[PDB]
Parts: sequence; structure tokens; C-alpha cells
Amino acid sequence: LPRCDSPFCSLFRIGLCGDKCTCVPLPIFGLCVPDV
Repeated sequence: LPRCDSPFCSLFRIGLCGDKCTCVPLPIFGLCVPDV
């Protein structure tokens, strides 16, 4: 599959990275993981 929706996101700002992948808990703007 193609790259995730967004490059990074915040622990609270999960909605941002919820189009193709899931937001990470890492408050350091971790890298979203591709949910297959």
C-alpha cells in the first residue's frame, strides 16, 4: 500500500493520522503504523 495519510501526529491528535494508518503514542510525533 501507499504511504500513510500524514507524516506525523500527536498522541491527542490521532484523528489527523487516521485516514490510512493509525497515530502512534509517541509524543515525539512518531511514525504512524500501516494497519493491514
